[PDB]
Amino acid sequence: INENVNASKSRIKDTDFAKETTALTKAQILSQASSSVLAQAKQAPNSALALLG
Amino acid sequence: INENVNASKSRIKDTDFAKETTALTKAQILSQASSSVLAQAKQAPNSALALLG
Repeated sequence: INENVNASKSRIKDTDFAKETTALTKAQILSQASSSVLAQAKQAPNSALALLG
Repeated sequence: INENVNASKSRIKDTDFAKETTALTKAQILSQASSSVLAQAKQAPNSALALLG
């Protein structure tokens, strides 16, 4: 019973490194990508002023 | 009667060394097999960590 309890006390509490790491990598790429979009968004006001000296 | 009751007081109490030895041997391979499986199941967590840097 105790062994099956320990098996039961996993995938409910104990994480799996397979899907956890991939979700982490997707999250890291998401943060890196979105932060790069910030850089391309800072220049929009610059063009919004360049037309008038 | 004493000779006969001594025969009756054997295979009731006295063990035959033939089948007892084989049962002892079978247990020895059983323990050795499980201990080797122990060392083999030790790295099951290790493989999970191997997929992350």
